Amino acid sequence: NSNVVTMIRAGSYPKVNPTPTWVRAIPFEVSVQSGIAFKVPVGSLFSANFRTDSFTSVTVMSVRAWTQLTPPVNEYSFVRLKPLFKTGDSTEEFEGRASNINTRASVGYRIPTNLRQNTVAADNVCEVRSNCRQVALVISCCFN
Amino acid sequence: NSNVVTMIRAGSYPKVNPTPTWVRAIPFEVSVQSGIAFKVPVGSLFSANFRTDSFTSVTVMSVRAWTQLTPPVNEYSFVRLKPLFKTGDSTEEFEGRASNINTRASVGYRIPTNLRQNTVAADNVCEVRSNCRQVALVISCCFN
Amino acid sequence: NSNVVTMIRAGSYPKVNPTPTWVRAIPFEVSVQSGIAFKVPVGSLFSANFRTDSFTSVTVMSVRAWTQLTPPVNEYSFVRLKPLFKTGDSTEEFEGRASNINTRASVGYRIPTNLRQNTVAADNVCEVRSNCRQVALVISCCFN
Amino acid sequence: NSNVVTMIRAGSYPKVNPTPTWVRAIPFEVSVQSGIAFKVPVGSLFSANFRTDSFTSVTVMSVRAWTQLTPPVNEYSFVRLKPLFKTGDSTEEFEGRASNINTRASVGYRIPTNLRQNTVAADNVCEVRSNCRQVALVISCCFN
Amino acid sequence: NSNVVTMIRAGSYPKVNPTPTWVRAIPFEVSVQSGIAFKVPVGSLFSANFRTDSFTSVTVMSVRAWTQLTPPVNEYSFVRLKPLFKTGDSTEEFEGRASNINTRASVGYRIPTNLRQNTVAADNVCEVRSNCRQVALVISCCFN
Amino acid sequence: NSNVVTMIRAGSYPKVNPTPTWVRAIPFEVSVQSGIAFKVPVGSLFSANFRTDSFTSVTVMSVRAWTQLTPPVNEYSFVRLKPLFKTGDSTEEFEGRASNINTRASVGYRIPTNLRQNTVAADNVCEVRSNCRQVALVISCCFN
Amino acid sequence: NSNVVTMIRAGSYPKVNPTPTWVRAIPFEVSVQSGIAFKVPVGSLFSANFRTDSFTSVTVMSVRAWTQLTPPVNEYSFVRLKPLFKTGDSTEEFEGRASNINTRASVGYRIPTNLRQNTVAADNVCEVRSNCRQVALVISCCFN
RNA sequence: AAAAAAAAAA
RNA sequence: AAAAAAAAAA
RNA sequence: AAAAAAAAAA
RNA sequence: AAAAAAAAAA
RNA sequence: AAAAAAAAAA
RNA sequence: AAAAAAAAAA
RNA sequence: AAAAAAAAAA
RNA sequence: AAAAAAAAAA
RNA sequence: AAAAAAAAAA
RNA sequence: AAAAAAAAAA
RNA sequence: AAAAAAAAAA
RNA sequence: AAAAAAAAAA
RNA sequence: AAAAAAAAAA
RNA sequence: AAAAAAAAAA
Ligand SMILES: [Mg+2]
Ligand SMILES: [Mg+2]
Repeated sequence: NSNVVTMIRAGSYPKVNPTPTWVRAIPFEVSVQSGIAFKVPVGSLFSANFRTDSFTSVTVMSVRAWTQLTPPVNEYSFVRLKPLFKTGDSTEEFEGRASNINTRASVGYRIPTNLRQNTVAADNVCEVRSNCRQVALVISCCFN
Repeated sequence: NSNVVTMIRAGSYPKVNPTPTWVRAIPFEVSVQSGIAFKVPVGSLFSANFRTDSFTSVTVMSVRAWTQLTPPVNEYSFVRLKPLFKTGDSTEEFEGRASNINTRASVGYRIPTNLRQNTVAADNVCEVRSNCRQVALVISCCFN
Repeated sequence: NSNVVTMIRAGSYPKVNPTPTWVRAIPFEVSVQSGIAFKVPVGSLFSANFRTDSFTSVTVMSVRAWTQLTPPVNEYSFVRLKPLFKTGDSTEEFEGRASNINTRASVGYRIPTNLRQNTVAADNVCEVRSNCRQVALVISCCFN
Repeated sequence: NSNVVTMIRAGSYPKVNPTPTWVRAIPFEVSVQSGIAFKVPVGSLFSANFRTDSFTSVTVMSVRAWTQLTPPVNEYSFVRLKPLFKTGDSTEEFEGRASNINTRASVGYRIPTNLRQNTVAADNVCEVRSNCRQVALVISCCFN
Repeated sequence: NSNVVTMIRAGSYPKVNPTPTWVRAIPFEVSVQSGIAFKVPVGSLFSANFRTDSFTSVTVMSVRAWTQLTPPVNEYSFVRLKPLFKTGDSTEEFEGRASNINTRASVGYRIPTNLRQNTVAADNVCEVRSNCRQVALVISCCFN
Repeated sequence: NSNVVTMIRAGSYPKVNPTPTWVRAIPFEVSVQSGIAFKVPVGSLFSANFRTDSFTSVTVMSVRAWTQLTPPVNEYSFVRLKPLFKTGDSTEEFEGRASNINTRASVGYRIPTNLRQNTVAADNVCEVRSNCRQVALVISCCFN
Repeated sequence: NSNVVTMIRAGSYPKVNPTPTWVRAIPFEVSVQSGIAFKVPVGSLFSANFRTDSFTSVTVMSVRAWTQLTPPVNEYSFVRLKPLFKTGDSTEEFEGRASNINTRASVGYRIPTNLRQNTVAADNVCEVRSNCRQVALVISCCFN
């Protein structure tokens, strides 16, 4: 290969964009209480911690969740996800349960193309329920 | 295609990274005086304006430059680029000139693999000379 | 096969080198405190314990890390690695988490060719964060 | 073939560079004392005697060395090279010896792509040891 | 690829040359007056500005010229080149004209093998005529 | 190729070994008196000078020897090797002689698989005889 | 190839001609007034400036014309050609116009074989009309 | 893709 | 169409 | 690549 | 039939 | 196109 | 085996 | 790769 | 090009 | 025969 | 017919 | 990849 | 191996 | 099965 | 015969 700087025969000034889109998998945790659904805000996704504080919208493609602390004594971990949408909330309760008490429960869902519109900080993604006091989510999305 | 949300049969918690790398083409302008070289600082590349303020290092791959204002009366535009490196500056003066007085001059250079190390804000990329008072650069790079 | 000593018809004196290079995977442990990053010194790699005390430089190729003690009560193990470089530090935080509370978390990263320069004892390799009080690293490197 | 001047149908003004790079094999000699290593300075490569006084940086690719005067009485010539690098010196001692007392000893080494960064006059290339009072080097390098 | 220094099994001392030849495209400008031919001296090619001040001879292969300033009001740029040779000057007047008043005129000629002998500083390359006050030349040549 | 750090999806903790074996060609010299056999100790192979002071055992595979100083006036160099073994010494006297007085003599022998057991510092490898006052050995061996 | 003079085994005296024909493209300019056709004389083609002053006849094959100075304010350039012939003039008015105000207009016409007879200095080639005050012609022709 | 100069390689 | 970064997939 | 003009060649 | 110069062409 | 003499070459 | 110089040949 | 001398083998 | 040791990989 | 750099080319 | 040791060979 | 229920399609 | 985002390329 | 380092080989 | 959703399967 070349071991020195070489000239590029540049042409006309190109189309440019200083502030592009970004396809991402974002990991974060939420605290959950027993018997109570937690609504996960979209605003969690915009943070210097993810390099995404310059965005104000996001298109969510899929949501996966894992229990993140141990379950109560005698119990296996479970997590349930209910999709929320601005045009009308769902009533599905997708659920995963652990089969070893020492292991995480997990589940996810995919958002179909027809429901991939933008959401902003004040919108919610899903409701989470669990017997564990924290849940770890990884959300696949398109910042724009 | 699917018109409804569907379940994903998630497995174990994956490897994650909240703060990934990003391959980018960054456009910005510098002011240049007649007969005087301008050293372009790497710090120009870290800005909320580019969504890159969370990074502190960058690996530069190539540099292209265009004149960005009109040249002096009677003259065609020119731009020259001299590569700078922390391990030893170059003395190449890659140059482009316009062939129509109403058109931009342009030139660029590629940095070979052996010289693609990180640079930080206090480092310089290149020296620019021109007969035009501003130069527009587009720098291809890897933020990390 | 031959069962006795046999003659070799040696020729001219060959090129020799009493002190060659060595490609290695080196295992060692570091102690980590909660909430605090630990900077792993390159100096840890030069030791009679690894037969490497005669080297003064090393080129690191990849870094893998495991948690080495159990996590706090109710938690799963995690480990994070942030690459460090003399020419500019990274801000990636590569992370692994366990999915069974009794199991190690692990993660690693590879160093690309353009960043494989020598490091010496006073340099650092990476920052480690964990909720476990010890982390076991295995570093693939070329002593020279 | 053509025996007269002929027209060239020139187009637009091309990209140009008055001060290009140059790939070279540079021959020079150093004086060496018995039992003492000599550090070879990079500055030796920049000289009007090689047409290279306009350069301030160089990328070294390989180093070859020969003994250049006769050895001490009763001895065969030897030469040893230890590579030096700004990011961390090596401890290899690549060695050639003569097999006829009237013949030069020689040896060399190649620098891998990952270590081919620029050096400047104040940097050193390698350490040389020999039982002969002069060593002849040929250095393959890229002036830039 | 190799990431460390490796040995080269050098043989006999090679043929060497500290002061090699160099094939180059040299860009420079000359000032031209209206109605008057400017003889371009070969001495313009030997300069620290081109890294060629150590040469005293050169073999010219081809000459290209562009107008470098705007033409007089109402006119299109033109440039003419007449080849000069120590053994007998030519009377060809190779000519380019612009077809857009804002654009450079250009033309060139090639010297055939039978006329490619050395020239020294006091020799002349060609005569230039133009309606523009500066002409930019690019000369392809073999310094020796 | 990749120009940035990338994640490695590490699994379970691997099998490791901080203190591996090493296959080597070790060069060293012994001083020899006329008419007198010199017994070469295995202990010569364990030294910081070869990076092998952390080993206590070695399996020798082959032995090569060259005369290292000039022979007596009027003579050609010779070297003889007699293999020695803890289970029973040999009486072979493998011998090389020079055919030019200015040139080294050389010879070697290979140890068959059935005799490749470990040796320690107090063991001897071979006896050397020569008309030259130093002999250079290169021993191919497996440190363990 | 041969590097010395060699013999030619010449035969009988050949047919010869001291004054041959010559196929040429001749460039010259004419001044034109607004609203008035200029008749281009064939005599313009016979000149020491073209090396053609020894001819008294020419066979014209084709005529091309370009405007040679800028057009009036607000206008695009145009040029029209009307072919003239000793046996009877044409009334074709072949016309080109510029599509950029800064650019030359051009047009040309070809003379068919049946009309390619000789012309002399007193004959006319074509009529030119333009809104520009000079027109540049290039005439392809056979001097005889 | 082919050619010249410098460098390197089997 | 191939290469690299992030993403997702069989 | 083909054609005209001048040269040269087998 | 191939080369070189000047022209012209797809 | 082959042979001899001088040169050069892979 | 190919090329240049000189010779000779079909 | 093949031949001789000593040994072993299917 | 094949075999050993260490490293890495699908 | 392939790779780098400087030049030239279809 | 293949292998080890010693010698010789292309 | 095949099968059952609901929906749709050529 | 295929698809999407940013990058670079023939 | 492929690559790097050290070793050995035809 | 192919596509979506719920179930079952190798
Ligand atoms: Mg000799
Ligand atoms: Mg225009």
